[PDB]
Amino acid sequence: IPPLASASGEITKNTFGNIEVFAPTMIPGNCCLVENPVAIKAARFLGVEFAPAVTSFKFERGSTVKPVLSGIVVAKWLREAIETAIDGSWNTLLLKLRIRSKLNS
Amino acid sequence: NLTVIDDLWSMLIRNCVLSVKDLQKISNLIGADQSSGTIEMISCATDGKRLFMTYLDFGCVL
DNA sequence: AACACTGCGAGATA
DNA sequence: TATCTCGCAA
Ligand SMILES: [Ca+2]
Ligand SMILES: [Ca+2]
Repeated sequence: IPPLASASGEITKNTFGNIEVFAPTMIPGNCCLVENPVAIKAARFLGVEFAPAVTSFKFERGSTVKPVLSGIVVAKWLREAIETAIDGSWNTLLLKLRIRSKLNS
Repeated sequence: NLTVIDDLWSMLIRNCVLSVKDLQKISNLIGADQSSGTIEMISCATDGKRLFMTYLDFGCVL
């Protein structure tokens, strides 16, 4: 059982700054895993608290294993924010703009 | 307030009518795999039919 | 079954 | 002499 995310949704991560998530069990109880090529760019764009998810290991040429960062672990209450961020009607697009601005400054 | 609505409507990169390219820019940046033919919201938003969305039409969409 | 990602000198430049 | 490119290393 991994430790829970803080109130602000901060995840506790390993030495490389990632969370290792090889089994559903490994997702914190108050968190969710969002797998998407751009889920990281999204969470960084929202400036919200997340942790990159190492879901497996890619074995590759020369001699070296590589971690597969297939996405993000965020707190549950930020799922739809993230999904909007990765995902983006008129109201949704506008509201995400409104948020992006109340957040940046 | 009107100022708040214009700000919401003035959150692009022109300040002239919301163009198809402008809506595309916003939808592409917030993550949206939307086809060029996936105007939908903006497309339907066009009340007077000039192929763009002016302030009054933006207000009515919101 | 995890290292990082960008600095730094080559030629060339009005 | 100030300015980019751009390969280059890891
Ligand atoms: Ca415009
Ligand atoms: Ca119109």
